[PDB]
Amino acid sequence: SPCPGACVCYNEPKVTTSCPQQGLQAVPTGIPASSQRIFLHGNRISHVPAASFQSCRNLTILWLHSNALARIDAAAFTGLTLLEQLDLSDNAQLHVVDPTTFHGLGHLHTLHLDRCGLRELGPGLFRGLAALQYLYLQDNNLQALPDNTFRDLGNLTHLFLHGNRIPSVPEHAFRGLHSLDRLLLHQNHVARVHPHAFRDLGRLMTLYLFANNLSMLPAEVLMPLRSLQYLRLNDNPWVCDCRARPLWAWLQKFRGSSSEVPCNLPQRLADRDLKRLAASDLEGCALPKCC
Ligand SMILES: *[C@@H]1O[C@H](CO)[C@@H](O)[C@H](O)[C@H]1NC(C)=O
Ligand SMILES: *[C@@H]1O[C@H](CO)[C@@H](O)[C@H](O)[C@H]1NC(C)=O
Ligand SMILES: *[C@@H]1O[C@H](CO)[C@@H](O)[C@H](O)[C@H]1NC(C)=O
Ligand SMILES: [Cl-]
Ligand SMILES: [Cl-]
Repeated sequence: SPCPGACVCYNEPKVTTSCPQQGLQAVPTGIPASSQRIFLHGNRISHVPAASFQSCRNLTILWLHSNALARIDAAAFTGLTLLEQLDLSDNAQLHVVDPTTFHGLGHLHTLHLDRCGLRELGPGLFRGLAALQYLYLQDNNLQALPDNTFRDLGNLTHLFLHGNRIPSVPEHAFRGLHSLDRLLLHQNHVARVHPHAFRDLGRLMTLYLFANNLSMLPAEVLMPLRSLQYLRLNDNPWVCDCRARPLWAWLQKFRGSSSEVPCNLPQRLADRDLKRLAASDLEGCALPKCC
């Protein structure tokens, strides 16, 4: 009932404890348990100990973005069964989130983890988040996209993975993402995508793969994308020879909107758009399956 010194407390529209840009070193004590929204963004909170908000059982929105988060306890968010929105973004030194941290958050809808310097996504990190719809993981330091990382995210519609260093996409990286509408994998180091990586992405409408390291792409990887409407493949070292014929054939039938597919090789077809090429331009080689 009394508001912490660095905070503003009001009841409408939701019970809110707001303490942004107050130079707070840690989570302020005495936050009203009736709080539905807590805003602690813009401080210098470095650690989030266990049960830091356990008394706030009605908490649905928690902002911790733009702090100095270096360590989050695995039980930091226990008791927050009604939490819908969690923001931990803009904490470039966070590096690693404990795989148990998000467990039990069955009402979570949006999870902001953009710019957190995340080195990896540990096993079971997004386990049981069946209500999650928006997952922000851009501008981190990811080096892998392990199988079944998002297996339980059946309600996920937006997945942001751009601005990382993911080298490849394995077969079961995106298994279970039946509701996925937009998938942003641009500005990574993707050198190869498994032929069946997008098997469950039949409702996907937007796929960004530009600014990667793709020289070739099996046409079978695009086949499950029945609902695709937007595709970006530019800024990739595409090799426009015989190996590009399957991808070429698919692009000729694609009724959606695709970007340029710039040929890096051969020298003759440099920066020509692959989809705008004739079939005759795609003969001969320039190790692949057709040479
Ligand atoms: C949560 O909200 C309900 C309904 O308004 C209320 O009865 C309960 O006391 C609240 N919990 C806390 C910890 O304030
Ligand atoms: C997924 O969303 C739909 C509607 O948006 C909802 O009816 C359903 O309960 C959600 N699934 C889960 C597991 O929360
Ligand atoms: C693309 O990936 C290959 C390995 O598959 C690697 O040798 C090459 O350096 C990468 N290119 C860039 C620009 O990183
Ligand atoms: Cl400080
Ligand atoms: Cl399945």
